[PDB]
Amino acid sequence: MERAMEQLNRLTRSLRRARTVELPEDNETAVYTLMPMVMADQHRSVSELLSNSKFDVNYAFGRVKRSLLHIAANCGSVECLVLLLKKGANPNYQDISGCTPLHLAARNGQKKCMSKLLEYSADVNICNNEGLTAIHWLAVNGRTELLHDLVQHVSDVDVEDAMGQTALHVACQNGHKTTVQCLLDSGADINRPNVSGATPLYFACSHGQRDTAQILLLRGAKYLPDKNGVTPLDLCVQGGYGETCEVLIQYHPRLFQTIIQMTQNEDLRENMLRQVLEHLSQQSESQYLKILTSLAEVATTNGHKLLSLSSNYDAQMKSLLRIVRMFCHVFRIGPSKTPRSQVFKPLELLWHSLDEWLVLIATELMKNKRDVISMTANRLSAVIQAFYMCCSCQMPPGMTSPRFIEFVCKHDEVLKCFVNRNPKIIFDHFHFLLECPELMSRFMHIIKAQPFKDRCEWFYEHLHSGQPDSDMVHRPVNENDILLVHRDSIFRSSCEVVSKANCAKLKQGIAVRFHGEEGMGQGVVREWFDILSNEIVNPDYALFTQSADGTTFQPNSNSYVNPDHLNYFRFAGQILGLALNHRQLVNIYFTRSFYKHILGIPVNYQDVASIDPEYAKNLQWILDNDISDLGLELTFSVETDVFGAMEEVPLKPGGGSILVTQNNKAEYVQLVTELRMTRAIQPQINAFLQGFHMFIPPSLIQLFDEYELELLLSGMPEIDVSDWIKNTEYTSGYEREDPVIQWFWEVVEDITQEERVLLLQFVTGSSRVPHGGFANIMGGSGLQNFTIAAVPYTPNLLPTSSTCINMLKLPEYPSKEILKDRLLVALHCG
Amino acid sequence: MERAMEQLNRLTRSLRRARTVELPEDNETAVYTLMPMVMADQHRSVSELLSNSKFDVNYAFGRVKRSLLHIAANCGSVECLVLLLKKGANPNYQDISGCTPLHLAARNGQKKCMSKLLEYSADVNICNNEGLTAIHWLAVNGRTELLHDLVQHVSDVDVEDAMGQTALHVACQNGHKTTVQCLLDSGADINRPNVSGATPLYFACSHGQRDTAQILLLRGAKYLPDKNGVTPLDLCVQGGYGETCEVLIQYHPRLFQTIIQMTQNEDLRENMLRQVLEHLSQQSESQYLKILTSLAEVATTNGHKLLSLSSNYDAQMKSLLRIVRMFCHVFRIGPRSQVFKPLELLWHSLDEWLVLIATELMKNKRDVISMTANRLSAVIQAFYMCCSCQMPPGMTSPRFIEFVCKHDEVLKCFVNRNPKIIFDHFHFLLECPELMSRFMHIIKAQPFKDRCEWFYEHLHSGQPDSDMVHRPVNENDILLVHRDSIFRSSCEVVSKANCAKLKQGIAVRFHGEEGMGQGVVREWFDILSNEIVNPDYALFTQSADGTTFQPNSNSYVNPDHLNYFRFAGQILGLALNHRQLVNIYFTRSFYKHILGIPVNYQDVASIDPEYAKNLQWILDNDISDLGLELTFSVETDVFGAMEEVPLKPGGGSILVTQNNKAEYVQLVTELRMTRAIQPQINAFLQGFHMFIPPSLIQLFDEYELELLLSG
Repeated sequence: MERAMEQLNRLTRSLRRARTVELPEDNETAVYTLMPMVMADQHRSVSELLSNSKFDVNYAFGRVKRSLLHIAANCGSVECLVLLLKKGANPNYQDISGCTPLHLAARNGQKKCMSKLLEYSADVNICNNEGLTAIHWLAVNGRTELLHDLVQHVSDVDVEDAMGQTALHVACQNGHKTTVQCLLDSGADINRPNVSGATPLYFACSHGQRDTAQILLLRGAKYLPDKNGVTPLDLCVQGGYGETCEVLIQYHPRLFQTIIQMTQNEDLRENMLRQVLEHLSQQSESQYLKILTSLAEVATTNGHKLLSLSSNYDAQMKSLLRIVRMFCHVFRIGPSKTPRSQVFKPLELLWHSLDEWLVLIATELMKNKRDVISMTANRLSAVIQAFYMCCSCQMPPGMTSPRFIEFVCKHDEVLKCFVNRNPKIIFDHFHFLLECPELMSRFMHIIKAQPFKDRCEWFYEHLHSGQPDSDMVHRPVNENDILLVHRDSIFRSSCEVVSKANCAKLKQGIAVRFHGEEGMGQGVVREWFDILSNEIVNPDYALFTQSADGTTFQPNSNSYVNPDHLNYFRFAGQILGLALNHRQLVNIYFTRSFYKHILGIPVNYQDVASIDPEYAKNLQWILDNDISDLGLELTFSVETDVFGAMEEVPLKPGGGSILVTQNNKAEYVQLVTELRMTRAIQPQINAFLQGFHMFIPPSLIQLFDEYELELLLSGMPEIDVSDWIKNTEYTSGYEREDPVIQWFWEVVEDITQEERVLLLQFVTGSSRVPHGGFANIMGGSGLQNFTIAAVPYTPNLLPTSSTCINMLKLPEYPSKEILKDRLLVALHCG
Repeated sequence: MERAMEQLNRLTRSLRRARTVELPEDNETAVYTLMPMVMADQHRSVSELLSNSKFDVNYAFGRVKRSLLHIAANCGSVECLVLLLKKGANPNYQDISGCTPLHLAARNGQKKCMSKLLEYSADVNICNNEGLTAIHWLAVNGRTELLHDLVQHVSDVDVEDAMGQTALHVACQNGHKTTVQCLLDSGADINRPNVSGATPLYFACSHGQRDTAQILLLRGAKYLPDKNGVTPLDLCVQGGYGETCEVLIQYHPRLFQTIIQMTQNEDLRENMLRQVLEHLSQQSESQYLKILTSLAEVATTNGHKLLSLSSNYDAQMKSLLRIVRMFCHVFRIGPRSQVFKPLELLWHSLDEWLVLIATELMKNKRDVISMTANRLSAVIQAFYMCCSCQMPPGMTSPRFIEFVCKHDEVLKCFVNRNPKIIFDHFHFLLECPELMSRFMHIIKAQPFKDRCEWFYEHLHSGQPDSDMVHRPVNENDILLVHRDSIFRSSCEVVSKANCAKLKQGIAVRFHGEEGMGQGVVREWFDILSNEIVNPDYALFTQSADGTTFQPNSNSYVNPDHLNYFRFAGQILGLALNHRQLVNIYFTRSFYKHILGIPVNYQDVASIDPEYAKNLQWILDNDISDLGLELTFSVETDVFGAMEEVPLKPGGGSILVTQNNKAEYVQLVTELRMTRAIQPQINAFLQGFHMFIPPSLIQLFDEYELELLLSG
């Protein structure tokens, strides 16, 4: 009967069990209606479809040109592909890249899908566009069980892809233990080379698969390099895998003597070759001592090479610097007692070579003294440099080695020759000198033999050296870098933010923002320094007080009233250090005493005269004439009143009744002045210097003078000598027509700008510059310009000045040249 | 040499005592050399030096031309004060700023310094250039003991400075209760007026010191405004001090009424007024209902005039919405319901004949009408919060539903005139399912271009600190994603992020590059859309046409599918939030699911036309046309397993309803289209509607949302 009944029951079974009626024969529409029942492996639906269909099962569709079987492999379905294959499906179909349905099933790791798919006469040698066959895809995810049955149906396990890598190479790259074992026992070559002639271990060490390599070596792997001749261990240290090196070194003990001799190479990173031999050193104490031992003769034989002055040195000293820096570091990290002395026996032969090397050179040079000298000095200086680091590693840091100090002293004169030749060597080769104040003082006079502004850029270079990315430009200003302060309590607010901040980031960059202000810039920080300069001179905080000079300041003795005075002192030191770090000037001038305290050199009688000239005048008399014949009451002790309380201060414990004579009056004067200057401010200056030292190391700043340090803080103000002369009064013995002042005014004119400020510091100590000219100079809060007094001339008599009244006493001289040298040595004696 | 023996003795004793005795005749040298002893209070040393000196103790020095007596007073020394004053120092000397040593002693709060200065006949009325005496500094420092000692020697306790302040006012400014107690005990004026009319109560309300106000009211203070008529209560309410208000409530029983009847002012903030009201609400339950009663007549008398008269539109309804929103807030902050019932009747009765008025509009229906509707809409809108105050939230009471449904025609007429009246006055329809849908089709008649612009305006509305004009790129807002694993990295960073951070701004960065800009965001959303459409992640599948995609059915095809489905909703919500098009393209049934309306058979035809073709054919026929076979139970196959579902719950159908196929076809389509993808739809929508609430997003149909997202 007509198809009305036939379509009625087909739609009846459609509404009853989601059954089909008919399938269109057009390829693109037929396939694009048959995903959903294959999504869940609906075997009942697809079985009914095969009953009534004329659609080929080998169709290409989509951007990848997959077949129906590829959906089954991807989805993990099993029943649909069984009936799809029964329809006549080809399991050797390929996608755009040649993807066999075996590969897609392998991509998802479907054990069941590949089992029946292979059972239907599927070729196993089909490869993708990149040459990856079936087993290559299984090696990416490393399913060993699916490898086991597949390789049983695969003729050759050494099939190479387009890149030339077998299944073993990629399996070793992924570091799967069971997969590489299964491939090797299936008949694969353990030492199969690639297109680049690389053993499978070449890729193993590149990725640092320690356990995979260990089986390969234990199974009979052969140590061979690549076609370029580079050993796998060379890439293994260049891969940074210490554990893989440990396996190689124990399997091949000859590599131990081989790894230590490539340390001379420079291409490999120093910090990355650090990790490889630290790991072997810490494996055991026996390995710890031999690695320290092995590097000892390596340094010994490398040092012998440096004794050949005719050979190249730039690469040699870098290798010597590399080894010795690493040599002491391994000793510092410690083993995994007496073995420290045991390893010193490999070290003692190193010293015996080193001490012998220089003494024959040093004796040769001193005989010559009694430019090839320049290069020879540089070479041994690195030896002298290497002479220190392994000296400093003998004991924990904190002191200089006495054995180092003894031997340096006995050749100090020879060492004094090298610093005489080139002052630039004291920083990089004599960096240890900064750690030894005792030797620093002896070489201080040599360093001061060149009072140049070159030292200014030296100090900035030394401070910025060793800091990563040490550039003061193009630094992003992050939110965390910005410090918020409030102008109502700017002095206290600035203390809080810097206390909670990080020193390293503040040294690298500066970012301070005032509350309620959005306009940011470097000028704001400059104004922040300026207002801070005006805050420290404000007596409200009671931290600094005006001197008798009237323009300089000294620490306040009664600063203990403020509870946070110590916190303010360290805060002041921190901000001044940051200003010096970032090359920011300060418009505040301080007394000579403050600069002497922070520099560390002791003060003298002239310092007392800067604040109390009357008392120093009495002290000047006592130090000139004899005191034993006078029979005064000098008993090395004084009775004083401090803070309204009576106190007796004996200058010597138990020596408070010993009469002071001419011989011992030098220390009597020094002690009483030191006690009066420093006792009332000793904790205050100690808190200030440590606050300044948290950002400026004491060793680096020690190379300056009191006048040099003030000049850096005060910048380089201009001096108009012609204007200064024309508006300066002249009285007190010397007339305006007296040639002596003309000589003095000519001397200040013809000297260098560096000498001009030095003369100004010597006569007054202040770098003041009035607005609009040099008229209207304030002396002791009163109107007073610079004046010169007249005194009789005696041999070895130098002029002296008092800044309180801007007066200087100048001995009578008959010529300008006599006046100049007397003034020049006076500047040198400042 | 000159006086050898005399100078030798001087030399030895000077060094033995560690300091010099003789002092040079230079004034500048003399003052600086004397500093190290004056701050040290070395009375014996300065006495010895002064006996051997011929200087003047009244010499002026320093920036302010201060004296030696000034330095000692600044450091707090006492004994050195006596020696200087006994040697001829003038205690009444003042600096260039008018500062006498009395002020410095007052500044340092030294009892010994001021007592000895008074003993040496020092004037107590000395003032600086600003006309401020030492009493001002003592009051600032809060030295009650020093004030009592000084006031015993001060004739005029009520002295006024340049500003007109007195010790009573300045102490109140500092908030010292002990100082004002001594001043009040001294007999000073309690209602002293300032040049602007300020009183001690004027500063009491400005600072809101509860203890000081209580003491001031205890002593018998008077209530009066200033010269400008500013009531002291105005400063107290503008200072937000509920503690002082409650104290003044006890003293003045009329204060609570006055502040409540002054609530209609517009100069004071919204949350600022709520703070004082709740402070005086939680003091006691009797006061809690008392103020609730008091605000009840204010609300009903404010709506009574809005019922009757017409005035400035913005001024009137804003005042009503101002008071009613705070009236319900204080109730929500906290037998309470029973006492609220009569308070309900004050505005419910007022609303009752508003219902009578709205009934007259239907009689009128069966432009001054528009303006009456605006006033009526606001009070009807305000009546919702009144009904919301009757019960806990989360539900819509049938009371206003009954009133609105019976009076919907005039509401429909004005909504047609002004569709935007729904957004503000009918903002309450977002929680009433019965009323959103009935007004849903009415607002659908508006053009799409007008509707979308309104939606964007209210998408960004109601968000505090919502700035869309060059928001700074914060460190936290920066999201780092790797190019190779952009899908995984973006999901991870979004999981650890917050909705509020990405709601306003957005920042995307990649490793090895510093790419930033709107294009980076556009390509980030584009690459995510391209990675989700194709089945590479096995999360979406192609449709019949091949250019459209639908979600994968089986759950856990991808292990992290639930995370991605939530993640997909998150990113698409952000794309809509920032108002840019996306290249995503889903099926029509996909938009039906995200909207809410049931999926028709046409969407089913988009996957398998033959299955829907049979369903639509039988829908147009009878039960058994041409001998058709029908069943009341259906069967579906999942994962090769055979399962049966008897259509309607409780068993198969037993009676013929709507050709016995209408609802049956609807049931089989819905069950087949959503039961297999129900859990994944919920995960997607949850991530999508958390950025845009469903009420504010369901106002568009499928076609309107498609155009705005795709373009």
